[PDB]
Amino acid sequence: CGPGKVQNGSGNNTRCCSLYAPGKEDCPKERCICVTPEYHCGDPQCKICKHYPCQPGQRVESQGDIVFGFRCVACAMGTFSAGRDGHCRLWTNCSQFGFLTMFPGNKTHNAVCIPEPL
Amino acid sequence: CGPGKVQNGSGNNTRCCSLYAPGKEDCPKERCICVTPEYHCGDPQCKICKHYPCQPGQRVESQGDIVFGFRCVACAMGTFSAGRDGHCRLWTNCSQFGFLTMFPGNKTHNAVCIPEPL
Amino acid sequence: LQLVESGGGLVQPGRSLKLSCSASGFIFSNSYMAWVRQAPKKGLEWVATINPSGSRTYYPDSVKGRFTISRDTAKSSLYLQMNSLKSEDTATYYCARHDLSFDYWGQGVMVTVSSASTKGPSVFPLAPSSKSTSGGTAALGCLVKDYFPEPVTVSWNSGALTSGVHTFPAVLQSSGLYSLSSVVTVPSSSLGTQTYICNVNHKPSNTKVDKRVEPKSC
Amino acid sequence: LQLVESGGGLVQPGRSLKLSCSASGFIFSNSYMAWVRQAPKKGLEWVATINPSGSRTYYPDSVKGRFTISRDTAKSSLYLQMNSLKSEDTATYYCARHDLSFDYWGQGVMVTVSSASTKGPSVFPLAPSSKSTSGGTAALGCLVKDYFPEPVTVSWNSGALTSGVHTFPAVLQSSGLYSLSSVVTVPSSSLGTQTYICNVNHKPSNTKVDKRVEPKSC
Amino acid sequence: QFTLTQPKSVSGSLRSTITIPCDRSSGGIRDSYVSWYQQHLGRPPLNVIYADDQRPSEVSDRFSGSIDSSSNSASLTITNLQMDDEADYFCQSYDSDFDVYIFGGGTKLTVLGQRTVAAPSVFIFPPSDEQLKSGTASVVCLLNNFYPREAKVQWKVDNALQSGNSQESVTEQDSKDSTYSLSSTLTLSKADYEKHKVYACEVTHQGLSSPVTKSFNRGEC
Amino acid sequence: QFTLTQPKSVSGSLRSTITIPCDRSSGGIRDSYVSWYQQHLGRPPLNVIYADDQRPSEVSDRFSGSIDSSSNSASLTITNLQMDDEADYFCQSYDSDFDVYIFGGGTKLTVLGQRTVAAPSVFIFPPSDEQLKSGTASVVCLLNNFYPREAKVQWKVDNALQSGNSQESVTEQDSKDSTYSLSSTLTLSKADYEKHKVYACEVTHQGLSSPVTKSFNRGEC
Repeated sequence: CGPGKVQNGSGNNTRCCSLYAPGKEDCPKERCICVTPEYHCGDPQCKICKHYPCQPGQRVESQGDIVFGFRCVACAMGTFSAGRDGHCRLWTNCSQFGFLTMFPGNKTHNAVCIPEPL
Repeated sequence: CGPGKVQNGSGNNTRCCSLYAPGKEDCPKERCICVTPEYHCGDPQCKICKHYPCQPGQRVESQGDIVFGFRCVACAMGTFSAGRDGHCRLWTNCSQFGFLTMFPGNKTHNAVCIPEPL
Repeated sequence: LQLVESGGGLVQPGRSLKLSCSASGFIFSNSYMAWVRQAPKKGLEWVATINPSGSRTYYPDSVKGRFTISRDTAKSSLYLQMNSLKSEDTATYYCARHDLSFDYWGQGVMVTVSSASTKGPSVFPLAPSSKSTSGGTAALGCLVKDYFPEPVTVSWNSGALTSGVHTFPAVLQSSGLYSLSSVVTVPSSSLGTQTYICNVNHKPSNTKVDKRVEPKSC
Repeated sequence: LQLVESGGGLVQPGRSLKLSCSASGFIFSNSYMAWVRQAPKKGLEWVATINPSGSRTYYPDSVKGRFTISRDTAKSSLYLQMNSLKSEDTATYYCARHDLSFDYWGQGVMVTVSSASTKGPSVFPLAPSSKSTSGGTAALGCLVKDYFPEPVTVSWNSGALTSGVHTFPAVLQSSGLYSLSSVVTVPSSSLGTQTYICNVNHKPSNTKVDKRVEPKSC
Repeated sequence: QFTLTQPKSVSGSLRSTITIPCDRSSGGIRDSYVSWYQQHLGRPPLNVIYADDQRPSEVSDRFSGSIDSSSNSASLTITNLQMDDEADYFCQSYDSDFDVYIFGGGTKLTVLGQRTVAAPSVFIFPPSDEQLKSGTASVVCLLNNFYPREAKVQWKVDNALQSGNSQESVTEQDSKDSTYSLSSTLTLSKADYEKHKVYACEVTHQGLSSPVTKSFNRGEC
Repeated sequence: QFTLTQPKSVSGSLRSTITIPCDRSSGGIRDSYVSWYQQHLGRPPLNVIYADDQRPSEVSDRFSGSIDSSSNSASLTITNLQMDDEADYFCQSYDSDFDVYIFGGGTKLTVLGQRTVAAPSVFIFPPSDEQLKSGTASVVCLLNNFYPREAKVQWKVDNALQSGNSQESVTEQDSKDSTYSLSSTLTLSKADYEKHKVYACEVTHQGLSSPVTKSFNRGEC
């Protein structure tokens, strides 16, 4: 999964967890996302990964406080999703990376880039 | 600040705390990086942002486990910083974005890009 | 894991009760916990949700504003403060834990919200056919009608007659009173010579009846 | 927030003590916690740091290898296992919490590392000038010299004389023994007729002295 | 938004695949936990599946769940049906924050036995004179020792089919002959009872070659 | 690591502004952090500032901190000085993981009260014959009821200035006349005491027009 994050499960139950921010409070702990595409946490603790595919320009909202129900809501403004996985990835700001942007991007699609012509 | 991350503070104490909070309440939100240029977290929890400017080709290391002391160390290999803020931003790989690289870049300066001659 | 419900019983319309569910058995405060009810002979109806912290309460509908769920780690107890009770709230109430999905459940506690109060039954004969052909089987019985609350007990000949006896489940009538029948099948040739007495006890009303049942005459 | 230090006292050179700091008051295990010391009349010297989990410790220098800091949530107590004590470790020791920056502090516990032993003082007169001009002010007193440990009490005429009395703070001499003076300013015309007695009690050594002070003669 | 539907009952042979369908009923959220629970006698429900599959321990591998169709269609499959699998089966769902928690209406699973010739002995009892004095008349029909459970008991009073004025009670299955017995009680006022002549109980059951009628005329002996 | 130097003291009038400069000294990373702690009587330190400014609650807005110069130079500013602000002030520092935590040497802030309310009454006491029998001689000089605290008390024995063989004690300020009193004790061996003749205490203070000497000759009356 990743070096500074916690691998848990295998196959389709493959997920990665962040430190439980043990600081204090009781808000939550071990916020985990699942790695396998179109698979999402089924419980708030993400004990098991469930299957609920979306379409392009949509994310997967998950209401419920013990077992999740799933609503395939559209992508927020400033984000995109070009797959069935249903995750709102942030736009690639070409300007801060080195390039200009040829097409700005939308909910369906991320931005492509144009340069410096010298 | 950002859509999938947590704004905290105002003016010079601005904070882009990531780690969301599982959309909870008074959770122990952490992992914050001040957005104000040349301002850096003063405590590990980043309760307050402090002022410690660097020069180009340097980052701000912050040793201490309750209150930070600051060392203006040079930029790591593979990174750059062209400002006094003291943050090691990663190099812009033109190849994965669409273009070739005209000048490769160094600690002082990021890469520039020469596309595909049309 | 063990969950034990308590605090159910008979209550007037418009009154209140508090159910308790004692637990330990697992990680009480470290899990969610549910209330679910069921009218006898009918389906399961989900009733309550309590946050493991106890900070937030989630309710369905027909009881929202009237019921209440809360927790106290002291003795791992739940808190169903049921108010303004109606006849439709009559049911077996079960506790359990939403954790992942209703992990373990209790035996349930019965809540009865009824108007008609304690009443003893009348005992009527179900008489064997007088015209029964000798050499076959005859049926006879006792109808124990119009009682509240449950239960009633029925034996035949002080428990000496048990073969061929069927004592039916009680049925709640639209009057709010229970009625049940007990029958026994016997040789038709015994009808003139063997006595058949049903012994009925409705202990909630102090009503005890021995009813001799025989062929009706003219 | 309340922090209470304890476990200080008088200890021989080369010995050991354990200080405790009781807290609650805030979020003990949910914060850092410091030890700081101060010789009476001198500056603050930072002494210790324990990680909120208690996994790691941080110290300065003059006590590294000799002292120790740890925590036990049981009663929110700190653990200053001070070993191989020297005269330079004599000080008031304070607990507090590095959290953001020494949030709250205790009243401190005094540690005294001394080869000196319980010794009673000698009481010497500070005699008023015999040649004092009548109509002015004369001064007289008692010098309470060479005692250990603190404290000594001084009254004049059994507490009946209090105006013009100055009883000075004790001074630690280079011998390791304390010395203090008590003085009073009186009318020079009273020197022939009013008796002046300082009443000295050094309770740690069982030493009680009444000293009459008057003009020296020839 | 709250909805959930189940078939009233499903009957299958032993050692046969059993399918119990749970339908979203227009909820549209086909995929989420669709737990399956089993209730026997007057015992509490037992969790057979949470999370669509992953049967908790103890429950026999023969119980499996699947969420296919995605056209609203969870299902509980019992392969190799056993005699201890007789029970009402319930599906429960989510909307854990969409709004409310909800069970489906339950599905009754009945097992199989010797039922082809297991006909009821049928008896009719008139109301007693002592009951008629208190203003009410109860007419009782008894069906004794039959299998399967499915029977149709119809009351006729002077040819008119009676509906909504009778109640049935059925015994649980006998532990020796594996049969059921059923009592049906028709209740009328005395004034209603004295209007009519012919009282009849008609019994249709699989073991009877044609329906069996038991009847009496009021005021005869 | 080991640095942080503070001035010894300052005297400032009520309503004035006092700046206490905590010089980093070999600060290097002077901007790493700073805190100000306040100590009164034999009471514990009170945190006045952590984080360079952002005074914690309760402490009066009149206390403010700033880290300017960046040439190694934190400072604590007390505007509108009040009578309850008399105290030693300490600047705690950083190096939380550079090496070890460090504290400055403290700065004494005295208040200008009723200046020159009185000049010290100066008295000298020879050692007693009873003390001389035990082998030691203590010579005591008393300065009675003076303000301000700053006095210079010098011992002379046959013209020679004595240094390192005397100790002073000063009372805390009187609650009625607002003065201080001071005892200075010169300690010699009996053998040293009997060598010399003239014993003198010289007192320099602001309320005295020129230094006051009190003296005696050993063995006179």
